Amino acid sequence: KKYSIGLDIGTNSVGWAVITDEYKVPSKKFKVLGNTDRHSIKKNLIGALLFDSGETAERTRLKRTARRRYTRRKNRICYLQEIFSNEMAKVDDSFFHRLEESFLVEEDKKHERHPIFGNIVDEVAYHEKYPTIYHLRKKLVDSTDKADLRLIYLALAHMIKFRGHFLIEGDLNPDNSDVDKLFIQLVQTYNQLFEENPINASGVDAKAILSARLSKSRRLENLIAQLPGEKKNGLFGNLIALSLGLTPNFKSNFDLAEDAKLQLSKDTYDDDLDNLLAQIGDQYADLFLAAKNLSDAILLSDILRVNTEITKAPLSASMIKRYDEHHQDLTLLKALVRQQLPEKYKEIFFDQSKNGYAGYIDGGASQEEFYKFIKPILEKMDGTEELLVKLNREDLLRKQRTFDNGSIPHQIHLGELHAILRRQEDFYPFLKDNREKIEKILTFRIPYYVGPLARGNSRFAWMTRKSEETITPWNFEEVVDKGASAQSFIERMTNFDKNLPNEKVLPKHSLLYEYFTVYNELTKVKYVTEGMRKPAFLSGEQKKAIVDLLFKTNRKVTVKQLKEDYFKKIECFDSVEISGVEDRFNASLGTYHDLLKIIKDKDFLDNEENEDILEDIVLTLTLFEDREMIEERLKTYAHLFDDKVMKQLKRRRYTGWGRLSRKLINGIRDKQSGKTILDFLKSDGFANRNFMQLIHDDSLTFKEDIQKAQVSGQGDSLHEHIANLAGSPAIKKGILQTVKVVDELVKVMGRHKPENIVIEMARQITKHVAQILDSRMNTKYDENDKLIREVKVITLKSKLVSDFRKDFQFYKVREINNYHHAHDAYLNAVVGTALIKKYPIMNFFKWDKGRDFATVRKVLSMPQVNIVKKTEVQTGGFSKESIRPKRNSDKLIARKKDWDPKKYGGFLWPTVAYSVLVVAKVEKGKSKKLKSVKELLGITIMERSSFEKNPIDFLEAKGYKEVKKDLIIKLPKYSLFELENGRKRMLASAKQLQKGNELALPSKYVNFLYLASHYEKLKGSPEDNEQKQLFVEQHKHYLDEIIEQISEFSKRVILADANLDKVLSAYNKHRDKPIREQAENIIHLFTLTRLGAPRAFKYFDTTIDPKQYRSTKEVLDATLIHQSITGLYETRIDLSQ
DNA sequence: AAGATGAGACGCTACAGTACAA
RNA sequence: CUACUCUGUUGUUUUAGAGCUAGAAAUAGCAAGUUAAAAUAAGGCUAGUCCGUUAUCAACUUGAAAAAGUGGCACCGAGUCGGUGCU
DNA sequence: TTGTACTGTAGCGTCTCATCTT
Repeated sequence: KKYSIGLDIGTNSVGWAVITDEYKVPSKKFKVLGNTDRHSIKKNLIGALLFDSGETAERTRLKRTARRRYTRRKNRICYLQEIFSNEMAKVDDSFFHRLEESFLVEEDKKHERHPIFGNIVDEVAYHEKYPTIYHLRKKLVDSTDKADLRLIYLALAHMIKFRGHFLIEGDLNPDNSDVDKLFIQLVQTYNQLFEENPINASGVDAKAILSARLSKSRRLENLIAQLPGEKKNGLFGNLIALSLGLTPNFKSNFDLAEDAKLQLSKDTYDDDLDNLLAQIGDQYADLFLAAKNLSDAILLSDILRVNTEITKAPLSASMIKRYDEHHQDLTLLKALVRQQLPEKYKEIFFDQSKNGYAGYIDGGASQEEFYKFIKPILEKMDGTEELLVKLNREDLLRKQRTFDNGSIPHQIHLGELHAILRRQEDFYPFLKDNREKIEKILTFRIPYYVGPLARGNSRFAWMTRKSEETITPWNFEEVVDKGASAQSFIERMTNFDKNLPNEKVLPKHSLLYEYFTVYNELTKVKYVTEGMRKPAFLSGEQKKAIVDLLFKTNRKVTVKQLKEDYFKKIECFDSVEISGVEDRFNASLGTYHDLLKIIKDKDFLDNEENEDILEDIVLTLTLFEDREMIEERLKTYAHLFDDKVMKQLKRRRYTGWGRLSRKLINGIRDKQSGKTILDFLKSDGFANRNFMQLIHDDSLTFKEDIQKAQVSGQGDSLHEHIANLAGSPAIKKGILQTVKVVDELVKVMGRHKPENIVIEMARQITKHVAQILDSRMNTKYDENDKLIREVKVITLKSKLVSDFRKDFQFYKVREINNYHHAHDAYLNAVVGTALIKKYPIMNFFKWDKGRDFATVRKVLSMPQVNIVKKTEVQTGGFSKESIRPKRNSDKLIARKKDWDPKKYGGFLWPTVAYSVLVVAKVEKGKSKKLKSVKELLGITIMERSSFEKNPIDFLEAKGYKEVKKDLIIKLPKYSLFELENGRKRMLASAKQLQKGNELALPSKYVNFLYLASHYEKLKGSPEDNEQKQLFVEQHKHYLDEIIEQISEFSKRVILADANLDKVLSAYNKHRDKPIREQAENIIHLFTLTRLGAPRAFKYFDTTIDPKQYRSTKEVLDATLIHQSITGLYETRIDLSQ
C-alpha cells in the first residue's frame, strides 16, 4: 500500500503524520526492546516532536572574545614583568611574587601579606602619601627625583593593564579630539545631508557651551537657545542630547512605529542603532557616528578638567582634583548631617545596606542610586547649595574608576607613560634601552584582518606566517605575512549572494550597486506631463538624462527637482505629475558624490574604463578598517592621482554589504534580449521591468539560469547545507529534526518511500527545505542523464489550513494539549494530497464529502498521539554567573584549584548536564558496613568531562563503592518514566521531576470550548453566529463534565489533591458566572494538567499555588522508556532490578 | 496631549536556605 | 541571515590600606571611607599572544572516532492504545 | 540522622500603568 506524509515545521516543534490513500492514519504493532515483559504495543502513526529553541552564537562569541581579551591583557602584564625582571630582582626579590599571590589568605600566602613593600610601615607611608594610584602617576610624571622601581612598575602596569580605547587613530590632535572641530563636522554633515534648511551653526561657540560645568539638560537648553531655528525636540536637538548622553527619542523625528530610545552609555546601544537604521535607512549612519565621536570628546572634556597646563599628566591631575573634591564634600556632609539631622547619620555613613554613602562605598549602590537616595536629604538642610549643584552637575563625591572612563583614549595613557619613561630614563638604563618596547606593549593592537594568532588548530583563525617564531608585539611586523593573512581575511569574510551562491556580494557603497538602486527606482518611475493623456514609464534616453543632470549632481533627488530642473528645463514640459515615486528618493549615488568630494575630478568618475579601479577602492575601504593595509592596497593607484586627494581618500571608511553580486546585476544577460539586469533597468526594458520583475520573469532567460546556478555548489551534504541556509538557528534546529523524522519514518515503513511529503513552515527558506528532501529522497538513475522525482514535494499555506479548520468546525485549541502540531500535520497532508489529485481553488471541499469529513473528524478525535519531548544533554555555562561572598556552605563552587571556597566564595546554582542512575554500595551512617543502594546522581556541566572520561573513579570520589558498572544509565533532561495507572514523569534534574501526561479532552468539548471562547466575536453571518451560539447554551452541562474530566485525570496522574480540593471548592463558589467567563477560567484550568513544569494559574477568586514534585525517588523502580525520534521504536527498561 | 521616570507585578523554574520529620 | 575578526569601560570576589577611646566581654561613643593586586567560566594539550557556554546527542550490536546496522500484516474498536484472524 | 513543605533567589527587565512636566 502506498502512503503519504504531512509535516508542521516550527521553532519548537515538528509535527508529523502518516496518511493512507484512503485518508486513514495507520495504526501498527511495534516491537519493544529491553528487559520488560511488554514485548509489543500498538501505536498510531501520528505525533509531534518537541524541543527547546535553538540558541544563537551571540553569547558564545561574547564570552570567547572576553576570554581572548583577558588572556592578551595578562600576557601584556607578563611582558612588562619580563622587561622589569632583572633589575627588580636586584631591588626586591619577592615583589612580583607578592603581587601574583595577593588574592590568597595569609595562612597560605607564602610571603608577607603586604604586596608593595612587605612591611606595614612602608605600606602606611605609601597609602598616606598616595591614597590613589593617580597621586603616584602625577608624581612620577611631574618629579625629576629618582623614584623606587616598584612604584615605577605600579604606574606602568596600571597604564598597560587599563590602557584606554583605540577609536582615535594616529596621534591625538584637535581635528579629531576637540569638541569644536567635531561639532563643526557634525553640523557640516547635517547641512550636507539636509541641503535644504541648513543651520548656520558657525556663529556658535561650541567649546564654551558643551564643555561648561553645567547641568546636562540645562547645557542642552543652552545650546538650543543659541540656535533660534531649531528646538530641543528637533532632530539636531535630539542628536545633541544623545551626544551629551541623555536618552532622546528619534521616533518624534522619523515618525517611526516604535521608540528609537538611544543612549550611548548603555551596553546595548549599538544594537538599538542598527534597529533604528534598519527603519530609516543607512544614509544617517555616519551622522550618528559623528554624534558618538562628539560624545567621546565631550565626556573626555568632563574628565580632563585640568586644562590649566601647569602639569604634564592631565588625567592624573584631574583624578587627584576629583579625589580632593570628594574629600572636601565628604567632610562637609559629615559635619552638616552631624549637626542638622543627627537621626540619620548612622543610616547614611554606617548602614551599608541602605543605599547611603556606606552603601555607595562599602555596599553595592551605584552612583545613580546614591544620587537617588541622597538628593531628597540635601533638600532638607542648611548650607547644601554648593553640594546639590554638584549633584546636578553629577560632580559630587565622585569615584575615580567609573563608567565615564570608557572615553579615555590610549594616547593619554601613552603620553603619561612616555613622561615617566623620560623622567626616570637616565636613572635606570634599562628604561632607556626598553622605552620603545614598553611603548609597543601599550600601543600594539591586533588588526581585524589578522584574527587570532593560531598555529592551525583553531576553527576561527586564518593568518599565515613568514616564520615559525612565537609572536610578540615587537616581532609582529615580520613574523605574520600581513599580505597573505589579509588575503585570507578577504576570502573568509566575503558573503556569497543568496541568489547566486558562487559569487561574492558587492559592498553596500559600490558605485555599480548605487546605479542599480537608482535605475531600479527610476524604472518604477512613471509620470504624466500636461501634454499627454495616459501615464508611461520613463524611456531609456530620459532615464539616462535624469541620472546625468540630477543624480550625478545632488545627493538627495526629489520630485520638485525633477519638475523644475529636468522636465521644464529640458523636455520643455509645463507641468508633470510623477505618480510612480515617493517625494524624495531613498536611492542615491551617494558614493559617487563622496568620491567627487574627495578627489575633485568628475571626469575621472565618469570615465568608464576606471570602473574596476573605483570598485576596488570601495571594496578595500569597505573590507578594512586598519590604515596601514588601506595604504598598502591603495599603492596601485598612486599614479592615477596623488597628494591631497590620496591622503584624504585613505581616511574614508564604509560599512556593510549589498544584497546582490556583480554577476547578477550587470553580468548575466538574456539570450533573447541581449540585455543584463542593469541594462533593462537603465533602458526602457520593453514597457517596464523592475529588478524583482526581471528576476521573477517567465519570459526572461534569467529565471532558469539563476536556478541552474543556485542548485550548484549550494547543493552540499546535509549538515553543511543547513549551516549555509538563511535563518535564525531555531528554525535550523527545526529543519534538521524534520529531516531526521522523515528518515526514521521511511525507516519504519518497510523502507518503502512515500509519494507525497507536505511542508508547512509556521518565505524563501521553504523552497530549500523542498530541495533538501528532493536531493535526499532520489538517488536512482535510468540510462540517460535526466533525474527522476519519485516522491512529490508540496508546500501548503497556513491560512488555507486555518480556513479548513474554521469552515468544517475542526477548531484548533493550542493550549489544552500538544496534539495540535500533529493535527495541522495531518490536515496539510490531507489537503496536499487533495490539491494534487484534483489539479495534477478550495471550493470543491464545500474527495467524498460524507466519508472524508467523518474520517478527519475521527482522526482529530483520536486520543493517542505520539508526543516526543526531545531529551537533551544540557549545555551552557557551568552555573549562574555572579560571584558570591564567603559562607559556611558546601554548595559553593571554587573559582580555582587551590581556593577552598569557604575562604574565598564562589559561584552557585550549577546546571546539570545529565543524570546518571547508579547501582552501588554506600557506608551505613551508624556503622561502616556497605549498604546496597540505587539512586540518581546529577552530573553538572563542569563534571561532565571527568565522569565521561572515567565513571568509576568519579563515582568513588563522590563516595560510592562497589559500583555495578554495566547498570549505569545515561539519563539526560526530560528522560521519561511511566508510573502507576499510566502516570508519566519526566526527569528535569536529579532532584526534580515534571508531569508527562496530557488530557486528551474529547472533540465535543473542544468545539464547545472554542465557540464559548469566541462567543461574542465569532465573525460569521448572524445565522452562523446564532447557530454556533445555540450549541454552547444547549450543552452547558459540559462545564461540569469538563470539571469531572480534569478531576478524574488529576486523581489518576496529578497527585496534588490539596489543590484539587481548593479549585473544586473555588469552582462551586463561582458556578454562577456567565458562560464565556467560566469557559475561559476552564481554559486557564488545564494548566494543572498540561505537559511540562508545574505552573501557577488564575481562577475567579484565587491563584492556585502549583505543587512542585521536588523528589525523584519514586522513579528508581519504574519502567524507564527510551524513545526514538518518532517515538515509534522504543526501548523500555524495568528498573525493578 | 506627549515624553520621563518610577516601580507593582509576570513569574521563567530549578535550586539554595530554613524547619521538619523516622 | 546567519556567521566571524579587534578593542575599551564597569561590575563581582579575597587580600593590602594598622582604626581610636572606654568594658571581663557582650556592647556603646569617635574617627575612616575615593585606590591597588590577582581572577573573571573549573581548566585542556596540539603549549598556540590557541581552545573551553553555538550547532550536534533515544536505546541496543560492531567500532578509538566519522559511521553503519537492529523492530511482520491486515481487520475491528478508542480514556493516551486495546482486542481479534493470518504469519 | 534523615526525607519534607514553604520563601525568595537568581540571569532579571518587561508588562503594566500612573503622575509630572512641557
